[PDB]
Amino acid sequence: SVTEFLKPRLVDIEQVSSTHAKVTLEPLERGFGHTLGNALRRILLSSMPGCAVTEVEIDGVLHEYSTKEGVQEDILEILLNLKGLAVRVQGKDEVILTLNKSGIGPVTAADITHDGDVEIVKPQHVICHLTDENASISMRIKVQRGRGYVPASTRLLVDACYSPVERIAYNVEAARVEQRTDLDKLVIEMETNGTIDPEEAIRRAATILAEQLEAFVDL
Amino acid sequence: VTEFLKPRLVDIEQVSSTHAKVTLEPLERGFGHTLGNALRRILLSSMPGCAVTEVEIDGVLHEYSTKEGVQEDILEILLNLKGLAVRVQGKDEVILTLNKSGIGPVTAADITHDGDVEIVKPQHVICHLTDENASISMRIKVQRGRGYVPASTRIHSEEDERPIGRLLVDACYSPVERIAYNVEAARVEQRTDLDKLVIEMETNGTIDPEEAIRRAATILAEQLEAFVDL
Amino acid sequence: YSYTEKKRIRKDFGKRPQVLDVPYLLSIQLDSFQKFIEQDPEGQYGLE
Amino acid sequence: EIKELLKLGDLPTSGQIRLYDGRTGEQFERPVTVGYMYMLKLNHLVDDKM
Amino acid sequence: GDDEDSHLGDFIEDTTLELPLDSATTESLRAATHDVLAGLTAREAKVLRMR
Amino acid sequence: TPEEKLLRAIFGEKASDVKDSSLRVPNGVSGTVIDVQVFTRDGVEKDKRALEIEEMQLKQAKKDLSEELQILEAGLFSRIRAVLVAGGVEAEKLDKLPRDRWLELGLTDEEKQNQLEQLAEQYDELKHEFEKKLEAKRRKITQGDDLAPGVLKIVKVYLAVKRRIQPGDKMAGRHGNKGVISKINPIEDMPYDENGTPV
Amino acid sequence: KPLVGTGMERAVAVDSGVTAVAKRGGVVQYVDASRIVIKVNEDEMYPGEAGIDIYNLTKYTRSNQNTCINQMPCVSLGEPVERGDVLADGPSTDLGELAL
Amino acid sequence: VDYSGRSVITVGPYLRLHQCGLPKKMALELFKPFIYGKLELRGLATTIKAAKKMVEREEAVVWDILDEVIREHPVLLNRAPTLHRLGIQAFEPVLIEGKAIQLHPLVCAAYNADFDGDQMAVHVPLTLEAQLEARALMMSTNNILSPANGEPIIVPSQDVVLGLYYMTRDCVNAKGEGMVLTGPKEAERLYRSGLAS
Amino acid sequence: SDEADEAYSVTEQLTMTGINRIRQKINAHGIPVYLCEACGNPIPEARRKIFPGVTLCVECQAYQERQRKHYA
Amino acid sequence: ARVTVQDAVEKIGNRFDLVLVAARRARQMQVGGKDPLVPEENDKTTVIALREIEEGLINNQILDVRERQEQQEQE
Ligand SMILES: [Mg+2]
Ligand SMILES: [Zn+2]
Repeated sequence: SVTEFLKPRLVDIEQVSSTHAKVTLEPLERGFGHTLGNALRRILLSSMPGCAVTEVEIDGVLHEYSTKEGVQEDILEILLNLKGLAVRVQGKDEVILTLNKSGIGPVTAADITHDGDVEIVKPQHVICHLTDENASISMRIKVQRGRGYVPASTRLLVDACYSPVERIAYNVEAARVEQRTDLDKLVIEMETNGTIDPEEAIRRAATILAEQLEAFVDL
Repeated sequence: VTEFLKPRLVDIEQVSSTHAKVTLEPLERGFGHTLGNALRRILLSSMPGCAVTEVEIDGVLHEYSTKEGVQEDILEILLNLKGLAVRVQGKDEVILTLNKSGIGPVTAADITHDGDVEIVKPQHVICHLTDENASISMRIKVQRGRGYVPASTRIHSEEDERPIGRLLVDACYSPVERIAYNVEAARVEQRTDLDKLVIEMETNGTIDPEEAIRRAATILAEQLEAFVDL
Repeated sequence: YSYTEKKRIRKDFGKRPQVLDVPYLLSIQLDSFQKFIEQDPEGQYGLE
Repeated sequence: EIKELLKLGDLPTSGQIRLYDGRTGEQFERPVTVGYMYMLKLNHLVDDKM
Repeated sequence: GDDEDSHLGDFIEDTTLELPLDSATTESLRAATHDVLAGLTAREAKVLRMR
Repeated sequence: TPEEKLLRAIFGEKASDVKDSSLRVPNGVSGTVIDVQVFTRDGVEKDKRALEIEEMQLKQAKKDLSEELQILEAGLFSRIRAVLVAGGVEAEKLDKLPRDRWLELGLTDEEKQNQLEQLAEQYDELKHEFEKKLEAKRRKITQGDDLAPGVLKIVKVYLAVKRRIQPGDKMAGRHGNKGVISKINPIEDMPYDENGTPV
Repeated sequence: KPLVGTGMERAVAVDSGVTAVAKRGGVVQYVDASRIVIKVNEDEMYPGEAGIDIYNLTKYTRSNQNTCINQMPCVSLGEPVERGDVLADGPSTDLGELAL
Repeated sequence: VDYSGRSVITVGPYLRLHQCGLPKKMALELFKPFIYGKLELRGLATTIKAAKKMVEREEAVVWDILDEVIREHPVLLNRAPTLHRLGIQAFEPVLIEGKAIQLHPLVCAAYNADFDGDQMAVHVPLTLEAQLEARALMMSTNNILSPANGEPIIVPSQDVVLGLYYMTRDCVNAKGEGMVLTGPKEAERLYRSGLAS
Repeated sequence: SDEADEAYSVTEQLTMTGINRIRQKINAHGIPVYLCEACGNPIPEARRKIFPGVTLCVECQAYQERQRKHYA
Repeated sequence: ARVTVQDAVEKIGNRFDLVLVAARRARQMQVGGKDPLVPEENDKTTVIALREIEEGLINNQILDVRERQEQQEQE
C-alpha cells in the first residue's frame, strides 16, 4: 500500500581490517541513501559517548612548546601521540593516569600505571622515544568521558577526540528492484580506533538516532 | 554523558490553513540539524496524498478536444483538476461527481460531496461554463498514494484497459510543498547547550502537521530499525 | 491604455522616447506580393 | 536600477543568496546566485535523436 | 538533394531477402522437427521424412 | 518449405493467401489518436468508416454554418430592434410578437425606415448566402478525392504524443547558453534557500 | 511570459499570425474554447449589414515541425475589446506576448 | 553498419572511467540475438520465436537476462569527427533507465565531446576476438596517455579543477586555524564536523 | 567545445596579430637623422619629437605611403 | 569485470597476442567443452580467459601443448 517502504536486504559488511568496515545496505527507496547515511554520519561524527585523553601535564614544560633533554620528539608531537591514544573507561569516569618512565627505547601505551577499568585498546601505541640515558619523562594525563570532538581552542590541553569513529563516509549508488529504475544503495564505510567495532559503531549510532524519535513513532 | 534528552512536540502553530510551523524543543546540540534535515527530506519526499488520477467528462473522447460551453480546452480542465487538493478518510479511492450547468465558473465546491471526502479549498476553480444551456458531467477519481506517479507509467493496468472516455491525469500525491527548518536556542530552565527545531511547512491542506511529522518519524524510525539490527 | 495591456502592464525601463513605432513586421512579404498581383493602371510592376 | 528593484522586495542587493544543500543540509559557503532565468526548450528532443 | 548527395538508388530496400531472424528460425525448425522424428518408431519416422 | 510442411499437416492450419502490411505506430511513440481522415479514390466505394466520417463532416458543416447564421441573425435582429425602440415605439410591446415579423413592422418612412429596409435586405441576403455556402460545402465534402495513380484509398491518423522533459533534451537561455539536461534529481535533493524553496 | 523581456514580445506576437487579434471594437458576446463572438460597437459599425465579428479558433493541428499549433481565448464573456486587441493566444503566447 | 545506434550523451559523474551508461531501450535493441540465445539457453523461452515475442513484450525476466548478457561485453563509443584514435574507445555498459548515453566526464577530453547536444554512436563487437580487442586494445582504462605524446589525456577539466583548487588553498585567518592534527582522517573529521574551514 | 569558443580564439588571434604589425611599424629606437633620406630636407624638430628615429620628412613619407597604397 | 590488462600484457609479452591467446582460450570454453582453470565469479569467457592468462597458467605454448596432447589422447 501507501505505507510500505522498502527495507534493505543487506548484501555486504566486509571488515577489511577489523577496525575498517564497509557496509552495503540495500535496496533503499529513492533518496533514502542520503537521509540515512547523512544522519548516521552526523551522529557518528559529533555525538558519540566515549573516553579520551583531554589534558596531559608534563613536569618539564609549562607551555605547549619547549625542549626536553632525553626525548627527540617535540612536545606538540607528544600531544599528538596522546591524541591517538584510545582509552576505554568502565563505569567510573574522569580518570587520570601517570606515565613516568625512563630508559633507552620507545614509550609504548603499556608503560602507564595500569589502573583498574581504564583499558588501553592498543598497548603497542607509541608515545615518545627517550635517548640513551636515565632520561626522565614523567607525565600526568587526564581523560574524561565526552560526546563529540571538542578542540582545545574551546577551553596543557588537548583536542579531545572523544568519539570512537575516526572516519565515516557513505555513498549512494543506483541499486534496482526488478523494474524500478532508481533506488538507493548505501555504502557506509567506517574506521574506528578500536574502542568499538565499526559494526557496533553503526549499531550504537542508529540506536541513538532511533531513541531520539520516541515521542513521534507510532506502532 | 550519554543522556540525550529526546525531543517532544512543543506548541504547534497553524499560521494559516496550510502554513503550519511545528516545534520540537529539547534537542541536544547537534541533533537539531540531523533531525531537521532528515525530517524535512522525509516530508517532501514520502507522504500520502489523495490526488485525482482518472477523469471522465461526459462527451469527450480525448483531452485534445473542446466541449461547447466551457471556455477552456479539456487539457486545461485536466490541468485545473490535477491541482485539486482533496482529503479522503474512509476508503483509498472514490469517484466524485461534478454536475453543473449554466453560465459561471465551475469550482470544486460544486462537486457532489460524500461523507468520505473533504474538498479543502472549495473556491478553487475547475472550469468556466459560458453558455446558457451547456453542462459538464464528469466523474473524477481520487485515490491515495505517495510521491509522483505520472500518467504514462500507470497505464499498464492490464485488463479492461481501457474505455475511450477515461482520461488519466498525472497523480501528484504529496501534500507538502515547502519545508524549511530552523535550529534556535532552546532556553530550557538550566542548560546552555540546547536547541529547539522549528519546522515550517506548507501543505495543500490535506495533511495535519502533527500527523505529518508523526508519519515521517515513523518512516525514518523503521528504516533505522533495519540499520540497528544489522 | 489598451484593455489587453491593463491586464498585465509590463514595467518598462529604457529611457529613450520612441519616435517611430515598430513597423508591420511582415510588411516585405505582403507588400511585394500584393504589388505583384494587383490591378494597377500603369507599368509600375506586377502582372500588367 | 537592478539593485533598486532587488531592494524593493526584500531580496539581497548583491543578487546572491546562501543556498543550503538539499542532501546534507549544510550551507554552501561562498553565497550563490539564484534568480529567475527564462529557459527555452529547443526541440532537439532526445527521443528523435536516440 | 540531401546532405550526403546520395541518389535514389540507395533508398530501395530488398524485399526478397529473408530477415536473419527468419532463417535462424527455420534452422531451429529443422532442429525441432528432427528431434520430434527421433522420438518415433523408425517406420513412422522414415515414412514422415520420405512423405 | 520442407518440415514446415510437416508442421502444417500436424496442426491442420492453412498458410493464408494474404500477408499483412498494416499501419502500426512507430516504435517508441505513445499517444492518443485524435483524428482520422479517409481519402478514397473516385472509382472505389467508401467503406463504413469513410461514410461515417462523411456523416460527421456534413453534420458538423451544417451545425457550423447554422450556428454562424444564427449569431449573425441575432446581431441583425438586435440592431433592428434597437431601431424599433425609437420611432416605432413598442418598448416591450415588441419583445413578444414574431421577431421574423420585424422586417415588415411599423415606423415612419424616415432614414430609420431606409435603414430598416436595408437591414431586412441584409437578413434575406444572409439566408440566401449561407444556403448557397452550405450547398457548396456539402458538395465539397461528398466529392471524389484525387489521388496518386495506383492508390486506392489513404487513411491518415494523427497521434498526439505528449513529450515530457527528460535527460537528453536541449534547453537554453536566450543568451546562447545551450545545455543538455543530464539528470532530473528529486526535489529533496535540490539546493534550497534559507526560506525553504529549492532552486 | 518573460519576467525579463524587451517589450518586443507584444509586437512580434501580434504581427505574427498566430494571435487572433480583434478586427473591430466591441463587446465579447459569447466566448468559448473554440470561437469568440464580438458584438461590434455601433460607432465602429457599418451602416447597413450590421453583423458581428465571429472568429473561429484553430484547435489542435500540426505545424510543419509537428509541434501543436492551437489558439486559446484570453478574453472573458462581457469583457470589452478595442480594435487591435488580442482575443486568443496562439502557440507560445501569453496575452499577446511571446512566451517561448 | 549493423548493431549500432546513436543518441545524446550526458554527464553521469557517478561512473568509473571504464563504463558508460546505456539506455535499456538502446541496450535491448542492439543486443537482440544475444538475448534471444540466452532466453532459449536458460529455458525461459521454448523457441526463438517465443523469445522474440517475450522480448517485444519486455517482461520482467527479459531485463535480467539483458543485464546478464551485457556484463563483460564492452561496447565501442565513437564520435562524429574521429580526429584521432581516441575518438573510438570501448566501455563496459552500465544499463541506464533513460534515453541518453551517459559518458564519463574525464573521457570528453579525448572524444572532444561536450554536453550541449553532441551525439555519440555506440557499436557492439560481436565475435570473441572483437571483445578481446576492445577490452585489451581499446578500453577506456587502457588509453590514459595521449598517443601524440606520453602526457595523459585524462586531465580533469573544469568543475573538478575548480573544486580541487578551492579545496587546496588557504585563507589568512579561517576557522580552526593553527591547530595540529593527528592525520588526514582527523582533517576530514574536523571539516565535515564544521570546526575548520 | 563550441562554435563561439573557437570563434573567440580566431578573432583574438586576428586582433592580436593585427595590433602587432601596426605597432611594429611604429619606431621605438633612437637615432636622430635630421635629413630625409630621399630628399635631404631637414626633418623639423617636432616631427622628430613625436616619432624618435624617423628617417623621412612628412612630405616624402606621404609620397611613399601613397605609393604603398597600390602595392607597387 | 576486469578493467586493465596491464599484468596480462606483462605476462604474455606482446599485446596483440594477449588478444589472440585470450580469444582462442575463451573460444575453447564457449565452443569447445573445456572447464575454466580459475574460479569464475559470474565471469564471461573472455574475461575468464584473460584472468587465466594473467596469473600465468595459460598462454601460447601451453594451449598448443594441450591441443597436441588432446590429439594424442585421440588414439
Ligand atoms: Mg557540441
Ligand atoms: Zn622627403
